[PDB]
Amino acid sequence: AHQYETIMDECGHGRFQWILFFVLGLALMADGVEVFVVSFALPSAEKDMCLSSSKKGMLGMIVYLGMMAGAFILGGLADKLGRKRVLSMSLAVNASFASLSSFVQGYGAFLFCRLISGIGIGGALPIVFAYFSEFLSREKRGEHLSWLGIFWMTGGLYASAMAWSIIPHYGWGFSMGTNYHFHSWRVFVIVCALPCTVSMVALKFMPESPRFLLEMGKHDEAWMILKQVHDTNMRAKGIFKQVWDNALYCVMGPYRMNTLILAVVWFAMAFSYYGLTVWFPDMIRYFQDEEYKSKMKVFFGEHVYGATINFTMENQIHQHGKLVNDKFTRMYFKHVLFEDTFFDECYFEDVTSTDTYFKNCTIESTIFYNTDLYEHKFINCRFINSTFLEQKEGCHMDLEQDNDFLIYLVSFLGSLSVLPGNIISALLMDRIGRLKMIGGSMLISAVCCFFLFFGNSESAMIGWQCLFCGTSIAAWNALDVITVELYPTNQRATAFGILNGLCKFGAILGNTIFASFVGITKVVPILLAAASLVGGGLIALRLPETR
Amino acid sequence: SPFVNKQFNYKDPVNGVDIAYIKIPNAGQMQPVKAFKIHNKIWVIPERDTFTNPEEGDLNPPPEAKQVPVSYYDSTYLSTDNEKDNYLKGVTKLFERIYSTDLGRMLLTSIVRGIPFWGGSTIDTELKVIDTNCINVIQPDGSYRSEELNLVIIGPSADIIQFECKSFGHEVLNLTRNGYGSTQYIRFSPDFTFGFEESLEVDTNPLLGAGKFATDPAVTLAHQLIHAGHRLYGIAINPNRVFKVNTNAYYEMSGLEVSFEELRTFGGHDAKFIDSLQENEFRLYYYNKFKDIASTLNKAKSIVGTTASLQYMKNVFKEKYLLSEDTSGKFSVDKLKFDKLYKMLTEIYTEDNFVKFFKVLNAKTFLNFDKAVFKINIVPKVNYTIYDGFNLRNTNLAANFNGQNTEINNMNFTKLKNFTGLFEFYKLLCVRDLCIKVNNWDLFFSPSEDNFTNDLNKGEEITSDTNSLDLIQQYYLTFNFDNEPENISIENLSSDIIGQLELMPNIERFPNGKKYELDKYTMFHYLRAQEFEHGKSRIALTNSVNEALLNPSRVYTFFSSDYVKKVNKATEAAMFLGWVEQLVYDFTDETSEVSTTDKIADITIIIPYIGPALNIGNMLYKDDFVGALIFSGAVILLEFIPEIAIPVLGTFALVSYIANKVLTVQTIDNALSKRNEKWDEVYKYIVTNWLAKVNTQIDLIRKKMKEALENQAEATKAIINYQYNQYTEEEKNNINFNIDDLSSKLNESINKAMININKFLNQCSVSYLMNSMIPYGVKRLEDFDASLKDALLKYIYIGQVDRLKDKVNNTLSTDIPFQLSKYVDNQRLLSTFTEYIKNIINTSILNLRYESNHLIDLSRYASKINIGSKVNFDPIDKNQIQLFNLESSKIEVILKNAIVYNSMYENFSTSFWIRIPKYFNSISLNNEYTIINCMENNSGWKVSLNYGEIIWTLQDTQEIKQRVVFKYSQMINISDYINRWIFVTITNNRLNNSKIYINGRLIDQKPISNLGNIHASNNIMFKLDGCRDTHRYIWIKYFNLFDKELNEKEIKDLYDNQSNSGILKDFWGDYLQYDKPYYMLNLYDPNKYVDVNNVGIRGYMYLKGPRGSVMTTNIYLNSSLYRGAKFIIKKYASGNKDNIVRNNDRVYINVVVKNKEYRLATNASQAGVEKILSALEIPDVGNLSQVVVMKSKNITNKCKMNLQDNNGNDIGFIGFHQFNNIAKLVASNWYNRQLGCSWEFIPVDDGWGERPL
Ligand SMILES: *[C@@H]1O[C@H](CO[C@H]2O[C@@H](C)[C@@H](O)[C@@H](O)[C@@H]2O)[C@@H](O)[C@H](O)[C@H]1NC(C)=O
Ligand SMILES: *[C@@H]1O[C@H](CO)[C@@H](O)[C@H](O)[C@H]1NC(C)=O
Repeated sequence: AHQYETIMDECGHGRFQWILFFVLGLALMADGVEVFVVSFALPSAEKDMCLSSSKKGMLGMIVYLGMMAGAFILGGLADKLGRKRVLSMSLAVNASFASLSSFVQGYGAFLFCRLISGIGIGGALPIVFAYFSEFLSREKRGEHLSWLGIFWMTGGLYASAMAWSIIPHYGWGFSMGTNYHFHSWRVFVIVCALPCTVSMVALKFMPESPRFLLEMGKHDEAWMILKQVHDTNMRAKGIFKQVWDNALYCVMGPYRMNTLILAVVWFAMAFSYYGLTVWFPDMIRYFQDEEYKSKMKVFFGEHVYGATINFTMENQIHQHGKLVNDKFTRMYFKHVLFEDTFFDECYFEDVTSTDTYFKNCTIESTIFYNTDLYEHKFINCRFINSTFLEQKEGCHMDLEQDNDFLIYLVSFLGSLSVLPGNIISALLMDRIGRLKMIGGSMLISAVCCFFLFFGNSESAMIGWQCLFCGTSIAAWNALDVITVELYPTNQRATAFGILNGLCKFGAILGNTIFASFVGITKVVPILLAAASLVGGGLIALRLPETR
Repeated sequence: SPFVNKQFNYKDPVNGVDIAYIKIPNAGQMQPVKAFKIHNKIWVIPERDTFTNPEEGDLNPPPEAKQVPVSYYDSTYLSTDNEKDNYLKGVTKLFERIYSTDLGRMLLTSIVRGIPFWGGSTIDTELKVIDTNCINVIQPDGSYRSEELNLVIIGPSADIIQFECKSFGHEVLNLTRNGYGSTQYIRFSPDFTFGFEESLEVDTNPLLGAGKFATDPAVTLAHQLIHAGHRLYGIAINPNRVFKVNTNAYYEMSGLEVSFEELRTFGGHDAKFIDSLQENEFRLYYYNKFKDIASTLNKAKSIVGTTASLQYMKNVFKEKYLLSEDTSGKFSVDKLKFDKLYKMLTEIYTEDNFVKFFKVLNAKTFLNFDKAVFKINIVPKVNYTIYDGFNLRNTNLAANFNGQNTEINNMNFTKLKNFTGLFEFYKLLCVRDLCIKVNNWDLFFSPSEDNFTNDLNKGEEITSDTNSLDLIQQYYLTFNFDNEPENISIENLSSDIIGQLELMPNIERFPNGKKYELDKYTMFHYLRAQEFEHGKSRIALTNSVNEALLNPSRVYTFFSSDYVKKVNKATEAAMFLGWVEQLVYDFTDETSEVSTTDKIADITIIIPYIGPALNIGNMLYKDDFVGALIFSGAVILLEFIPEIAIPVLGTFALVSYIANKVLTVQTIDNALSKRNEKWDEVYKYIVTNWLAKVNTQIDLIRKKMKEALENQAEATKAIINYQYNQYTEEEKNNINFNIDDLSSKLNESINKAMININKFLNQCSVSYLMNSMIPYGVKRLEDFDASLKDALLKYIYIGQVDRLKDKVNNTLSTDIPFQLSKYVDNQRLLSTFTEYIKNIINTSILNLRYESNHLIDLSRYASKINIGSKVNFDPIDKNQIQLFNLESSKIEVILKNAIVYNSMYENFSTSFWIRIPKYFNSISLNNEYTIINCMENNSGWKVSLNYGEIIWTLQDTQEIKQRVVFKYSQMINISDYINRWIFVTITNNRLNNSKIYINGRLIDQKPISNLGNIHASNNIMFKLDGCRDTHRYIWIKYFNLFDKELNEKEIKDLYDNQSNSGILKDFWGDYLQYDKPYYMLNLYDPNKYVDVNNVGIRGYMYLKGPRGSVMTTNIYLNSSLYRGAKFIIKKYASGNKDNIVRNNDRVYINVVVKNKEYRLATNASQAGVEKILSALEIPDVGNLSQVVVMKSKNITNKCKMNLQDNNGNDIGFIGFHQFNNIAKLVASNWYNRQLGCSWEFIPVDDGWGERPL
């Protein structure tokens, strides 16, 4: 290892390592866009476009579970088979099955295709980090690796920035009765497979891992790749049994305490971070919803005679109303409720309704012509001498006021806020170290979390999200470096893969628990996240030194 | 072998065996008269009968003329040798003509065989000839030889053409009615023949002209021979048994005596005038007489007065009377042989049978009186052949009985002046003056009620054993010949045979010239208003009888005002020929007119002019006559209403045998058989009553119609002739007109009208028989059946009870059908009866229909049709009745109490069309209200309604109830039973099941056999009772009730008939109408409506949906119908003034867009078979195909429109083609090659409740 380290040191840093860094940051971008499309696209896809206001389901999340298997199947296998071949196969299957998911009719097939795409991509991050760790100089190892991390975050940003441009309309998932148009989700799925496609184009030129190749044998090929790297830098400057036993050799053996501590830290961070990142948009939506619900107008004992309604009335409830000889023509019903109201010869024409619901109403001598007030909008209502003529086909919503654009804009800001906080960790990890950074960042993020109870506003919430995300990126970078630097080259891919699988497991746990505790309490998830961060940042000190 | 052998001439010698001087019995002393024997026991005396009757000693006409329609008096007749020889040849030829016929051969053989009985001995054990039943032929040597004979033919008495059969009576014995028999002297003359007029022959020879037919003398001689045959066996009815009539009223014959003997002799139609009870009485009386004479023959053992042995005489009388000895010299009668002999002598030997065998014309009934006296010549063969008679073969007289027509065969009959003046026996009628005398022989024949008697009321006890030319031919084979009583030597009697004729009852002279004062113009007044005197002055037609009777030179006429205006106009010669042709054209037009209204029951052909023709019912308007006819049936034709009353039929007393197994089954079988016999006997009695009292008036009205038509034709001819007579000679020769052709064509027109009049009158007579006479007997018969059924069922109460109970229940549950073919033999009437039976509606029991601004029961079973003041009738079609939920919006039907029997409603059917509006208020749920009720004392049947349900309920006294329901839902997109006409029919059979069919398809059925006593009711209540909804109402029409269960075929036929396929119908089932806006619905795609697109050439019309929804929660949910562009139908070529459209009408179609009308047109030159329809502004180009022919029949398939080109080429059926995405409307010829071509018109209705936004 000494001679290989010396020749790698003599090779230095130049054109080749930068080109490889770009073609690997492409794969990290793919991982980021996968996390986005699983945590903020599918959960908003299962929404009901018809309901101008809807909740949030997590059916698609299961793909996260698939990522788990990938991170252990395509993550541990590479250490026994190869790093370029495994990454090539993984990203190839991800791209191919994403493209197949683009041309899919029905939600079930699309979700299955997304699940297998997650299977393919979940084994990309360990392989890319292990790949790039066997190419850069030993002294200048913390910096460049740290730089790679930013690509990951950039991925989410890009995946967010384009999303609100293409699909700012929820409910596109649970709807197959629509025409061949409305395929904005189709083109979005097509274009989200761009970074992986460019990475697949690029990886044909990059060579295999020299250290791994030397480990297997054929030292002449290792010498050839070392000579090629040196020449490029000069010109610029002028078996599953074996893999399971290998995984066990990473846990219940000489590497026992280190892997346990690393798993604990990875679970804690991937719990708190992947919980809060989805909690914040949900909390901002709940704040807006509460502000809406405050301005609810209660109406009691009305007698509306001979009135023609032409405008839009929203957020009202009527009780014991007696609407006699009214007329609703070319108007919008928004979040308005009717109870115990007695209609009389009213006329409904070109009325478009959203979340309105009639209850216990006596409707007499009316005409419902050219409307979308279907049967399901009437609950325990008695018609009298009434009629139901032509009825607008399909429900209609004012999508202008029904765009969750914020949920993507908020995610964009959250992913952007880490860019200043990543550079101050890139050109610092060679000075403070690799264990003080992770603990300090974890504890500082915990302190920032304990300040969130104070804040209650849109500006306050977005500010706290930006602060937490900014101080919770150095932790991730130091974690990547400390988890790639410990294990030897014969176990690095496997251990990184199992840790990434545990990270995805924590992502599932957080993105379920935090997103479920909305509207019930605020101190419970915040206290839980602060406890997780404090525990992680207190345990991460008890790690072997690497410097 | 000829009858009379070796023709006798006249002047052959006095030989003594075949031609000799004879001395017939007489009161005093008579000079011997030359008489010639023509056969065994048959003599002819060619001399006037001035011997037998001492009163008839003169040949001059009496001062007081007889009550006779036609009679000729003469004094020089049969006084010359040539006359006597001609008389002899005529008599012999007529005898041979009768003998040739098989029936005539039997008659002559029976007359020759039947010698009078020898009962002249006071002592009971001897046989002696009657001294008055024999003649004395004096031999040329000088002495006489007394001989026994049977028949004598003598020339007539003073009355030349009065033929009668006289007999010589006895002091104590009635020889002609106690079976002994006596010689018969017939007063017959062949040179003279009565002449009649027949008006019921056109059915075979429409080319025949007037009537005036001459009676064949052979038939008259046969009638006299039949009389002699009856009197020779002593079975003639007593003369005092006479068919009595009524004479008090003004419309009745003053006097017409007709004995039962004449009725028996006439036979055929006439013989039915005597009921079966009197026939039974006569048969029993004559059977007892035959038994008495048989016993008298048995007792006697000695004979005095003749040489011949007694045993030969006993054999002769045995073969005459068909007695049955039993090898011990004990003569006795047997019921079978005497029944056969009596039937032969009474029914086989009749004038009608002789007419049928001879194939000649005769008056079918004695009412068709004789009119003229015709002198005829019989001896020459060129005028009367032996085999055919006047209808000589291979000549113009062979066909259509032209040999008996005096106006064709003029040379054979010479008309004579009869001595009974036309107005000698008359009745003087007038109103409160203008008094007219009407001949007695031109009045109605009204028999009294005494002549009809019944034994129906008397009961009957049942024990173990209680029981056509081919027929004539069978009798002919069975008859016995070759045995004719040989001539017997009789010891000569005294020179003068003392004897007086059979005493006749005195006939009182009926009063003459009775004056009647009335308050109305009778039919005789109208008939005598149309007559005229053929005077010199001009005769003008007029329409006012009050002036026609007053003014001799003006004749009443019942034709239109145009005709009387025309015939009164003075026309030059230049227009005379055209005038005559126009006149004959108007004659044909007026006489051949008929009545369209046919909803009547088998009175389909109603002749209107009959009303003003006779003042029928005392209205002088043809429209009024038709209205009264439809309102009152055939009663108005009858001058007097017959009174028919059937007594309560007797009960059947059943005897029970102790411990017997076969005899009881025999008693049950006998009971059922006697039930059938009782049904047949009551039917026969009713038929006899109807024939005697009803058909005669119809026949008289028919004859009077013929007379009135003849009078009108003669008046027109006289006017034409008088106008012709006025011209100058050059005008007559240049403009030639002849009378014979005009008379012939007018007669042919009269015959053409007479056919229709005959058909109408036959239909009226049969309708009256089956409407107002049969039910009064059917009620009695079925009440008797119900009474007998309980007795039979109690009687069954060994080991065979189930089969017997089933047999009796099934036998007595139904009824024996009435077939007229078993009681009358008139083809013309039987055909109309079969037509009556053919239609099912004619046999209905209740037939409520709206006719002539009156709701009436066309079946004539209902007494009172009471109508409430709040019952609506649809103005367009008044049959549809609308009933509301008010106490006063009801209809009541009260049936006649004497027609309704207790055991009705056991097997019966009901049918009606009902329209039920949609149920709106929630109160209607679970609410049953009766709409038709026939229950009294909580028992009967009722039709009720409920929310989407039609219920039929049958309930008995024991509170048991059986319901059959038809349920239709209201929550459907399109309903065929909501606010649409539905034809509900219900058939109940007490034995098996009660079923309900909707629209001619079986819907439900349930057993009703468990029910007990469903006691019948009398009132029917059309009223909504118990309905809690306040605005509820129904439409009901075409109600009908039937007295028998209806099978599926009859139900489907009723549905087809009552549907009225000739008229297109809208969605609800009403009548489609002109100038009314209907919404369009397509049956192929009922979920989309028709809409327009840019009216003009470049636009079109398509179909877009969905229609929508009209809902009321928990009540109904139906797709809206008042959608789309409304179609209206503007007339184009319909000549009918009403706005009702009919099949194959040609119409224009307008579509309304923005309350503006656009014609529905297209251009047919565009490529492809499809021709897309368009809407164009009414001032469009007429070159575009727009005329639409509407059709509703292919079997009926909804309402279809067929676009036609302006040149008559068929563009094709309207419909829709999916021309690209938009489903346009097209006139396609593919639809002409038989869906999508069937449409429904939905008009705005107040029963649907949808608001047309
Ligand atoms: C439904 O309403 C029923 C009647 O309430 C009527 O009161 C009138 C004043 C007017 O407000 C109408 O519109 C109302 O419908 C009441 O009897 C029922 O209990 C109500 N049912 C329930 C469960 O709310
Ligand atoms: C309000 O009603 C008036 C009266 O019909 C109409 O002119 C106006 O356009 C309506 N308002 C709107 C926004 O359409």
